Order: sequence, then structure tokens, then C-alpha cells
Amino acid sequence: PMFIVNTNVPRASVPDGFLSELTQQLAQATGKPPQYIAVHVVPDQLMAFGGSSEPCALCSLHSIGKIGGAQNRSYSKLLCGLLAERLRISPDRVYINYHDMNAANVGWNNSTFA
Amino acid sequence: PMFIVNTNVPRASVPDGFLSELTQQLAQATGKPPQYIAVHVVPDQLMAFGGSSEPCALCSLHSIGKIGGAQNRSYSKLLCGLLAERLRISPDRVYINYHDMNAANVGWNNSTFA
Amino acid sequence: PMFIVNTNVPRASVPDGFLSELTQQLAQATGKPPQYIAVHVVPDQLMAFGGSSEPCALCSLHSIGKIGGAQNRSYSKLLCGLLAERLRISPDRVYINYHDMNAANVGWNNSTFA
Repeated sequence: PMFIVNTNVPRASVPDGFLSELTQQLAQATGKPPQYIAVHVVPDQLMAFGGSSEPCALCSLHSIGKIGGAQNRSYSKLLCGLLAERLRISPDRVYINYHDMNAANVGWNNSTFA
Repeated sequence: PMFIVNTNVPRASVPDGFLSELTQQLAQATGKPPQYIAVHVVPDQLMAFGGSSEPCALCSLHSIGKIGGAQNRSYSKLLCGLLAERLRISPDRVYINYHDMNAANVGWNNSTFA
Repeated sequence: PMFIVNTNVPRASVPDGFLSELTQQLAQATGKPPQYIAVHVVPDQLMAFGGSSEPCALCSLHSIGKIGGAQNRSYSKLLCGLLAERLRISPDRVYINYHDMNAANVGWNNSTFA
């Protein structure tokens, strides 16, 4: 799985340990081993949410399966909770796009996961 | 909706007011309230279009509905017009990927839009 | 085609000529005319792969057609090979999301490709 967060929160406000925490929590939520989880945080962005520039985040989660109605609600609670606790971003200023990838459409290690 | 533009134009060349303009114009175009429009501009990027480093942009528009053949043509005229007028990017050096998202695949506010 | 690479490799480790090499090799691999190939490299990122901050890359290739099981395996060998040779990134620390775009969902030059 791959999780990306783009945010206007400044780099110095991203706490130590954040990428590991994301990795761990996503391994647990998706059921996939942590060795397969990739995470990416992009602070200091020029962004607005609903016409204002208070802290916000635009995110994506791509996974080979483990995407669906109930699962996505659970991921959103988890991820908004982490962004609120750690980055002080209000959950109503977070969007997360979920993408169920086919294995043949994910490249890795000179081939695909097919 | 979420609109992202990645460009090699320098940050100083992005007008004050640009995020607000995008917000307002996208609210009008999509028919969605401005409160739900998110915009993100990323200048100073290392990119090429057709092998050239002249000004260019790579963009995306994700929306729950309001995506289709005629709508996307209209969005493209609007958004290339704004990039031309405000960032001085030729329309033939812009790509915009349009994505019709299912509500169950968009997280927001500790849940999804489903 | 649009190819994006996000990496924790520093900017100074991205060799001169890399965008041009990507453009050329993607035009050949995809069959597409070089004029339609866009490339974007984003160094210095805060990212982890498998919990580890060793060099890694998170990438995407969007194309109107030319996406499929065998094609994507071929792209992955090409692109992981270039990332290994030029950026010193292990192929097993690269993910590439492949996306087959509908022509009606790609904006360019004030319109779409449909």
C-alpha cells in the first residue's frame, strides 16, 4: 500500500516518528505486512480547502485490494485521527482518495505484482 | 472536488489571489459549493513536456460526479485559460487528468461521502 | 504519457540529462510520439518504504492506452533500471502505479483527446 499526505502544515510541525507511526497503523488497518507499506508526507504546500488556508490535507491511499465501503470508513477514522492528533488538522479539512489497484497495474522490482 | 496543478513556473510568478480564483471558478464550473473545493498549486517543479523545459503544467481534477465528455472539454477550456492568463503557460503544454470518484472512495471527516 | 517520480534521493544526486533520458525511453517503450510525453521528478521527499528511509521511489505512469500486463512489466523493467542506474535506488524499493486513462478524461490544449 502507498499513502501520501500533502499539507500546508509546516515541516517543523511534523513530529519525529510520524512516518513510522503511519507505516505501523496502515499495516494493521490494511492487514498487509509493514515491509509492503510506503508512506510519503509533503509539508509546506500552497493549498486551500473550502476557500481558506487553515491547516488541511489532501491524501491518497492506493492498495491492491482491501478497499471498499466499510474498510474505507475505517481507514478515514484512523487517518483523520492521526492527522488531527499529530498535525493538528481538523478532520473536516481532510480529503482522502482511495484507489483499489489491480496487481498487474502496480510495478515493483523490475516487474509487476501480477 | 480537488484540483492540483504541478508546474515548473517559479513561485514568485504565481499571483496572489490564484488559489481563491481557482476555488471560485471551480465552484461555478462544477456546480459544487466553494466549501467543498480544494486547490493545491506546486511551483518550481523539475518537469518537461515533449522533452522541453519551457513552462508546462501537469494537473488533476478529482470530483464525485460532474465528470464526463462535454464537462471535461468545458473544464479544460476554463483551466487552460486560467493557466495561460495567470501563469503564462501555453495550453498545449498542459495535461489535466479528470477522475470521477465514487463517494465510498473519498474519505472526509472521519468517514467517507457514501 | 505522464510519468512522475517522487523520491527521498537528494536533488544533487539527480544527474543532468535525466528528464531527457526519461522522455526518450518512455517514447520508445510506449510507442507514443515524444511530443506527448511529460515527465516530472520530485527529489528530497519525506518518505519511507517498508518503514525504512533508505533510497526509495513512489511513481505513476498515466497513459491513454498502452497499459496492460505485459506492457507494464516491460515499463517496470525499464524504469526500475533507470532509477537504479541513475538514482541508485534498489528496484525492490520502487512502486509504480499504472493508469489507463480514457481519452475523454484527459485535458490538453483547451479540450480533451476524445
